[PDB]
Amino acid sequence: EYIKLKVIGQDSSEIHFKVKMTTHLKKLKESYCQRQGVPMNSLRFLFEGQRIADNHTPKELGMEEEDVIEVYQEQTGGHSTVC
Amino acid sequence: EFPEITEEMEKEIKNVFRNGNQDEVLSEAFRLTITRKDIQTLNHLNWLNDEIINFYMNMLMERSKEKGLPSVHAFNTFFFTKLKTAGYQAVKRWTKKVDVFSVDILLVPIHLGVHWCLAVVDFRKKNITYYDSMGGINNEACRILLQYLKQESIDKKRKEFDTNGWQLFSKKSQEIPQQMNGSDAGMFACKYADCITKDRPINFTQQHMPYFRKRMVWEILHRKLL
Repeated sequence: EYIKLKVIGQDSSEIHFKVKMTTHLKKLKESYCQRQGVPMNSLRFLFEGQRIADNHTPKELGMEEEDVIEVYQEQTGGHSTVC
Repeated sequence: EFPEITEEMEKEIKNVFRNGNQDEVLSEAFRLTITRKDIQTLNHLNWLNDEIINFYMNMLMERSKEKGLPSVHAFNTFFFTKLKTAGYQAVKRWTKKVDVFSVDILLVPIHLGVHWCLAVVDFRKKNITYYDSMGGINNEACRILLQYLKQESIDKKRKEFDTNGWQLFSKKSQEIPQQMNGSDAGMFACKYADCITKDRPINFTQQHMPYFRKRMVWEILHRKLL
């Protein structure tokens, strides 16, 4: 209820959520990824840099009306090439 | 030292490398989670993912609290890419509630699409050091981090960062152990950082990597560095 958030993908696309201040963000994450057609484990939800756990709440993180949740994908690596 | 992997350590490691729920949480700390999927990237010569790296970096940070060790703040592995592609403005809020100028060492793990390197800011030595286990030079990363320090000082401390005495360099292929396979870049990054945060010379080679992978599985499971 208490706040509207923007979840912004690293491709610049937005999904708006209305969420309760004391509710765990797990359902938000699972909605986003479900909506995106991708598995959960491929994604990483940051709020101003801080990794958002399944038991994090908007209140805990100090989020305000119109705040932004950024989505990042997994990063893997092993060696560099020629270029 | 190179402490031994014990019998029960082996039993525990082989255990989490097994088949199972890929999303099953196996270790939890720093309000982060490490799943069976994540652990698998330490298996054989699999490519380490961001979860392993960030988690380990956080363990280094925990350790750094002890007497006789330099204090450490480790940025997460998305930081540098975001600073580079968008500017300071996109990352300034990532350090509300952290004062980067009050620790000795900043660890900056760097993801380059298919490869891992490490940048380190050492306020004691006054230099920004880049480390590539494949021997590449990246002075632009160092410059970017200097520019970051300038801006972070204005924004968080309302004064100009003193640039006097700072050196920006990349470790040469022959000054740091190099990798010899197409997979261990993440492992070098982590172990480079392990030594550095203990203030001890880098004392390993590619030869120790399968030992380090197996060991890391354990140290992550028990959230203790050996």
